Amino acid sequence: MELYRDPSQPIEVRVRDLLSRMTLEEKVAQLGSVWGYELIDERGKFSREKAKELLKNGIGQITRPGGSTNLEPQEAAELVNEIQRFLVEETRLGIPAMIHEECLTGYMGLGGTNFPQAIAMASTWDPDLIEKMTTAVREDMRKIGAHQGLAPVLDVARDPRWGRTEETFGESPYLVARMGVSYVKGLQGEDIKKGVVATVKHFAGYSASEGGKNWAPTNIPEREFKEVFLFPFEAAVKEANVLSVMNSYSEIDGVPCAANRKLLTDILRKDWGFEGIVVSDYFAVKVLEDYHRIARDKSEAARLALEAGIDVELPKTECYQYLKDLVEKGIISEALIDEAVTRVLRLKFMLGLFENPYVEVEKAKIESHRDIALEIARKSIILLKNDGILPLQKNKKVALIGPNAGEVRNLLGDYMYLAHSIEEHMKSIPSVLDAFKEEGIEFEYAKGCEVTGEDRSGFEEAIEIAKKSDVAIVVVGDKSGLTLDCTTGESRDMANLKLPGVQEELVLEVAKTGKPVVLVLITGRPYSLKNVVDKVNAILQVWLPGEAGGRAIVDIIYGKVNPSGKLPISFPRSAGQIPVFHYVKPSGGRSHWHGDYVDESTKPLFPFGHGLSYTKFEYSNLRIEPKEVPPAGEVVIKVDVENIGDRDGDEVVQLYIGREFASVTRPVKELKGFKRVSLKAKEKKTVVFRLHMDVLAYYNRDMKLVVEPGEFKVMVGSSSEDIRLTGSFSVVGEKREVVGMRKFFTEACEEAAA
Amino acid sequence: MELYRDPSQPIEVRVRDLLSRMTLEEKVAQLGSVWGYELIDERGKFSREKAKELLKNGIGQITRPGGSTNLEPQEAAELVNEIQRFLVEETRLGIPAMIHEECLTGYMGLGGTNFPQAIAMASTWDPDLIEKMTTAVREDMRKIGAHQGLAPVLDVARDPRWGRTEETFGESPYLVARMGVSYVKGLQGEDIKKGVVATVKHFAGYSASEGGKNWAPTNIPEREFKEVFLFPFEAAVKEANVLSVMNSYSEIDGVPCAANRKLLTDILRKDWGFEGIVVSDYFAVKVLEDYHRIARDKSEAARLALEAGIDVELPKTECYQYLKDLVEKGIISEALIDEAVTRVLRLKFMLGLFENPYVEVEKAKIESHRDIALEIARKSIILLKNDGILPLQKNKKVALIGPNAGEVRNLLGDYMYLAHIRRLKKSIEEHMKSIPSVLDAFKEEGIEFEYAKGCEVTGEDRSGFEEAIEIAKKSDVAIVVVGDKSGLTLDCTTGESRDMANLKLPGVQEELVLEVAKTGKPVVLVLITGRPYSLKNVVDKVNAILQVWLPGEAGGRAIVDIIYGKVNPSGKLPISFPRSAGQIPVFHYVKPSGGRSHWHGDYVDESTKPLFPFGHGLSYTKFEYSNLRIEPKEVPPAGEVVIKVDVENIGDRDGDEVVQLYIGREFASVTRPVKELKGFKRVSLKAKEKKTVVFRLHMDVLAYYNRDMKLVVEPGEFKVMVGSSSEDIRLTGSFSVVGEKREVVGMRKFFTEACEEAA
Repeated sequence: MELYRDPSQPIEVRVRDLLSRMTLEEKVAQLGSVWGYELIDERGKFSREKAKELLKNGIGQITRPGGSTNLEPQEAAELVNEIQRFLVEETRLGIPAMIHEECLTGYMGLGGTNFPQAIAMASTWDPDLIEKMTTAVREDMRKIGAHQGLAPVLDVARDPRWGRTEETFGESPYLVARMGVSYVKGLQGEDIKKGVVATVKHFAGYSASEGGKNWAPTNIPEREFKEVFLFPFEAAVKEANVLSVMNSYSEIDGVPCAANRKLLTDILRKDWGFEGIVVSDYFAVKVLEDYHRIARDKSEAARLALEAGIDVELPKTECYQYLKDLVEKGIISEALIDEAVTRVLRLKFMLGLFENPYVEVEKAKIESHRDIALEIARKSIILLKNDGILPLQKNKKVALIGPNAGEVRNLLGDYMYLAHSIEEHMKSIPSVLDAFKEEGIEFEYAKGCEVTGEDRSGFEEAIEIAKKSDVAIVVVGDKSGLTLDCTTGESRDMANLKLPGVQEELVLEVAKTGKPVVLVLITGRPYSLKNVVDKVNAILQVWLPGEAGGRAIVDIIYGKVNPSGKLPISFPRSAGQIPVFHYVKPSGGRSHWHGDYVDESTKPLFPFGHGLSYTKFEYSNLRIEPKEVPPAGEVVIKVDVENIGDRDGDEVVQLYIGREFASVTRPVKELKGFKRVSLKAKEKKTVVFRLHMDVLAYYNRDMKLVVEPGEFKVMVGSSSEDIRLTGSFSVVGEKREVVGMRKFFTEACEEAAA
Repeated sequence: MELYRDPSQPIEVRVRDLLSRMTLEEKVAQLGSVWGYELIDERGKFSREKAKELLKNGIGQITRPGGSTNLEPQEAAELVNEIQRFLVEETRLGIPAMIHEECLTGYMGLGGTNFPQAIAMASTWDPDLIEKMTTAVREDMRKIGAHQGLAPVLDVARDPRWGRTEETFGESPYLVARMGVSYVKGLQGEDIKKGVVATVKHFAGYSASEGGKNWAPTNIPEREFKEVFLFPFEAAVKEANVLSVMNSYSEIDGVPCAANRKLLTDILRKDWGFEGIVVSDYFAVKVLEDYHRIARDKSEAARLALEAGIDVELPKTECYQYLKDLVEKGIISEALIDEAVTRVLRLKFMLGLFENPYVEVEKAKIESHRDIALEIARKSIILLKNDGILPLQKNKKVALIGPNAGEVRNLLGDYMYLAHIRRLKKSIEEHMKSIPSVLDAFKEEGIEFEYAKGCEVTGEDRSGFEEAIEIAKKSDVAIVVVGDKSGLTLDCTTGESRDMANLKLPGVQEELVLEVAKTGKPVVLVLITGRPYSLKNVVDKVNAILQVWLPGEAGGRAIVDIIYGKVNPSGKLPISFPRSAGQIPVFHYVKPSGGRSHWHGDYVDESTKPLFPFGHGLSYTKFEYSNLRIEPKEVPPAGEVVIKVDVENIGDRDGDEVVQLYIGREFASVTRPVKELKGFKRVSLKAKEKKTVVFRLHMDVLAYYNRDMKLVVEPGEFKVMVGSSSEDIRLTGSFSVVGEKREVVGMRKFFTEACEEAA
């Protein structure tokens, strides 16, 4: 028994033994991939004939054996078992494949639950719930033989033009990092042999493209890059031990991320100690030639990507096959191949693949997680505005109007399988209309208009039913996806941030009837609401929700659920205001010296952290101890919060920290902690934040990470603008350079109030 | 005779001698300033009583003795002579002051010509004409005893929301640098004793604020910062020997420019060898405390600014007085003071101020340069669109409509004296009366027209629309003149502090254009503006469009000359015109991944292309390009290529064409612009005349920063594109650089040499 086959030997010994036995061809095959669909016949069964060509020298990964084949879970598991058997039994060394799938919003294939989008996950401000979600995704994926999920997205989004906004956790490095670490922890085990490799993406800066345009340059200076864009990735690497990273398609200031050794190696591996695999975004290696025009041919693209630190070329081997020729012609050293192969093999051994690469098909049926999806949807919906009309009385006659009220497709996000037997599977998802029926509401429905186009012919019918109702509920927003008819999603960037089509005019026409209007936004991004805000009575933001969307919206409208979502991204008044974010410097978020633009406020229409409730929360009794702390000390901040209203509800208590008179300019306020707290009517609790000085560190003039003596402002409240209590503490002592491992997060919890 | 007083000694000897004799208080006074208005009585005469307090220890600079006092030229000269006499005769060491004024668009004071705005200057693509202009400004300034002008602005503008767009030379580092060097050369001349110190500003990045908002952070990464923002300053420092630099009010990535030694010293003085003075933007030192919140008090602000490399605090001593206490308390070393004082004294000696600090008041009358202003205005106006209606026949009845057709005030830019400054109220009104209106230009041309204001520049009032529609209905053609009021106050729509988020024409001007168009009459739209506006809703509804960047006193005549074809328009856009705000930024020199959304190309709701591209401008004639030659076809990495094209005026009218050279590069070690402006030549062509345009392009001009941040020329192919705009490319070809990668070290060429030969 060769050492590499022996499970009693340490992983490093198995790796070295395997590597020593491999040919150059075999090594290079471990750095590539093949699509699931390329390995099946027309009946969706594994094809040995195709495998003999594509897998004869082994393979790094199979791309989306469920997601790209439209197979049901048991049939996907059977395909995966057969691929694995061919590798284990019909190749010289018997190295098994790693399988990856998309899974941002749940496993992206037939049979998987469609959870609400990432931006909705962030809107819950509930990291534990997100960990529970990915723990369930982990089980789904392992059932079908998948080992790696391409999620989560840790890009920090402050540009709502960008069509991938919906896939992020919003604008706050702190919130994005906190949600990201929980997301990763749920997917990955403690022991990865029993979990799923998480893939943080897109490293790094991809959400800050020129003009919000997909793949356009992301030109970010160093301090901002470290504190805003890299921070969530750093936390995922160091605190959550994430095992995969995927690169950004964009260039930073002249260098494409896929060709950048300073980013993918010097920061990620050298500075941070990342030990897992870097996988390319799909075709990211090839487009070094085709799009960026910095590689003359496929073999130069391969060289740049391998040197940069990309281990596996996805979704199919294209350039990496030429790594063989580059070694044979003495252009690159085989040692650099060996380094990448080591990282791939290490992970395959840790996943348990050499001991057992198969799954039990009989157990491969994926269970529904509608319960988890519905809890996220209920906690994610945000009440942006309410003059008092909500919650509605069940006896009011409703005119239900708009394209998103009637079309189940438009509840789905860009990486939800049914968006991208299709029609048949779609039929299974509850509509908004269905939720109104089951609630027993008396209503009529008029579509009003389409999501896109200029056709106003449906307006008359919508106006007519509004005139005969007590209240109009107007449901507008996006179709999310990858094609030209979609208004949001990857590749669907929106310059002007107006609701698509004539939906805004539809809202205004309905409002002109003088009936009360509840505006329901089912969207992937913030839209400019400047022209409608004062014309409607209430506004609900529903980030593209699960299969669970309809029920949650209706539950909230009628007050069976008290809304508790808070914005994880600022809502701009208009596109020309971009960007707006809560953590501006003293000179940011304003024009000097008149404050405002000529034609526009510099304040967002709704700020970060905003979200209303059907009850009222009263904050009191701020304590901050001790008042003076040394530069690696800890401060304990306590506030009492009481539900003083008549309905039970959750409040998201938010901690902002401000600093002046540092050696560099600092945010007037930035989010540094938060806690979702449940409060029954008249219940009072204490929220405790334990804030280590490590969490407040920032980069100084010399690019060192420091804590400087001085005063920090503490602001606790219900949004970044609705601050309820303020105080301060001092750091006392000599400037400290923060070296090596440090804390990233405030620890937040609840105690009984006095 | 002390050495410092002796003109036979070298300046370095005089400086060292003077420095050795000064007290700490005297040294610190040379690093400060005093407003002109603080030194006068009620009648605008020099006040000894005030001087005894403010000037007793001498002073670095007097801020705007003309611009801040509302004095006429001769009276300003007299004030300056008295200030100088007090310093020379009544202070211990007799050190004279340096006087500065604003002068972007000409000396900013009573009596000075108001030249068209910087963005209009750039639109001429005529560097020689701008040099002629500043040579005239030089004479004006020296006549009143001013030694330094706070200009030019070398900020590269790609964000039209920003209210100071009008003060820039546009989006192109190359064009900005080329105009900047000519500007500086004209103001300074060869011997500064006979010239005026130019002040390049605002160093650096100030035009790229977050959201286009004045003073907001300018977060620019290193390669882009070097190739885009620093490049024009580098050329001004090294090729034009500029003698002053002013800092930016903004922070770059956490560090305010006024507190940034790596910028104001390490780049500017160490890397580039700048030897002149750094002056603060006004109050830039104090607001390190008040605005950026990185200095705890005025003495800490002073320390940060002096350490960064600011030599003179403007516009008045406020923080720099505490440098005395900082030395006495042993917080900073007097040697650091001496270093800044040396720079100031050196320049005072070079300006000849120790030999003769006075001017002849009898000769201080400033002459009008209307002739030069009118030549700039005629070359700067851009024909954006013309279906054939222009030029008009003089026999057509004209409906002249719009707020900018009737209001002389709205022709003026933010740093033109009669706008900037707004007893004084009465004087401004009087002086305003002198400037020809657009209405006046139509009268003097003898056109038959009626005028209706139509609407105001700001507000929602549509009362005037009926009158305007009615005169349009009874006319042959409607000429609708809309746009900005430029200035510093809330009623202004553009200018410093007046940033515009959504790029819609101010007020209801857009609706006025659309209402006029609905009459079915032919419409000529005239934009008198400081920035690109979104024309997406009007472009297809009007027959012709003229962009008139705020033209100052010559605007009326130039507009009418162009409308009637007495002048053939020849201006070209120096900045892209976006379709809408949400498209920002759009610029011609995007990387292969820039200026598009992958993979559908466009936004969902909008093209990714600008409405009008960089370099765009139409003519009343047609130009035909032929016979591109590129020699040699292979060049070593410090070699030189010669590019020739023939251009023939094939139409019926004489006209100037601006021939533009774009260079593209792929397969470098970093991504490069698909095309970028690297040369240009305004060429005059009579009808049926043909000439050859020659570009001599040294490889130095093409250098860029590689992965390791070294300036290089790499072997490979460069694409040559010659045309009439950045989109209207007429001829393309290429050449190769052959040999080993070259690191471009030390001095290098910045500019293509362009000229004409006989075809």
